[PDB]
Amino acid sequence: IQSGGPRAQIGTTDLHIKAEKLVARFIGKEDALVFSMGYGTNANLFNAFLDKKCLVISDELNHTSIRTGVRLSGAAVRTFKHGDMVGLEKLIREQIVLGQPKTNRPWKKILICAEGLFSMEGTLCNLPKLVELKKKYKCYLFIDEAHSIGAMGPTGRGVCEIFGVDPKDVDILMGTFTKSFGAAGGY
Amino acid sequence: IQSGGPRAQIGTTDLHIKAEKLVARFIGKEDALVFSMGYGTNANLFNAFLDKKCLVISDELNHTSIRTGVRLSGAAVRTFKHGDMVGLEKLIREQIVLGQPKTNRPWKKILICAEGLFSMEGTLCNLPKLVELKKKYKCYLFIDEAHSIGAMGPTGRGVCEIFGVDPKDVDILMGTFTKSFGAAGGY
Repeated sequence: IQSGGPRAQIGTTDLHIKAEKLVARFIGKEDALVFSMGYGTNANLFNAFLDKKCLVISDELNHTSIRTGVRLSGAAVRTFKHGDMVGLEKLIREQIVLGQPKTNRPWKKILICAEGLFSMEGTLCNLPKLVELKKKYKCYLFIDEAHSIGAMGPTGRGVCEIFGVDPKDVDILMGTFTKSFGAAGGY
Repeated sequence: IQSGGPRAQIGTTDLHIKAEKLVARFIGKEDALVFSMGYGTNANLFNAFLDKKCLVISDELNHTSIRTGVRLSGAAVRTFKHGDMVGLEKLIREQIVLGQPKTNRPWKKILICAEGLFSMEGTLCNLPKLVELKKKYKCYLFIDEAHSIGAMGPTGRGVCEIFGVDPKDVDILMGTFTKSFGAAGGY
């Protein structure tokens, strides 16, 4: 029942490796990591791969852990109305034109954050249109499938399964094992 | 009395080489070229080494050939009042901050044009302050010594001789042999 220490020091066993491989095969991607807490995953991801010269466009109904993780990095944040795509496209165009505040230099990077299924409304995310917009304007995509994975789709694969979207157009996928798997952790 | 053709085809003799070496040694620089007309020199230089994403700050009393050469390239142009240095520094700072028009991207290059001696006023150019500003803000300098070379300085070397400025802080020097040498051409 006991672990040694962090993963990078002594904490890795073969069970972790098997779990990572099996998750990566299940989702449809090439590789994956597993953590011991979902809140921590969201809180410490954007810190690692973002900065204060990049912009984040997040939905207005996103979970608290995404907001904490984005806040701890430094990037500029703008929000768009829930389930409104013309506004999203308008905002993308305007923010590309304007540039960084106080300098108007080009944005170094733009990331769009969303959720598979918003669990206070019961609605979905317009994944096809999000993929179209990200391919047209060269943005990036991040999807949080906490309530979607395991419980939706013909075979239980999530929103990519639902919309027939190829799980390769989405740059980063994350989820948790807490909801529909009867366990703890994240990936 | 006849020449073959252009310099790049058959037109070069050893006399041209001797003249170029002797001019370069006289001025104090490392190399030089000689042309058959001064107006043409000014008209066809900036075309070669500039573009439409660069800015030029020229004095308001500059000769017509400089204006034609700058016009034929495409670069943005701004002028400052004659013999006013606080205005020049203010303009430099403002134009660095603002950036390109309609895009506000950084200026790719900034060039400052001036004349050794303005031959309608009889005044000089504040060369020390120009060198200070170009070294402080990382601009470039271009000096047109048509009336200065040969006729001013303790030994006839121009405005660099007059102000004791080292003829290395000035990126490009040009002049003519028409005024004080009793000949035709430019360098």
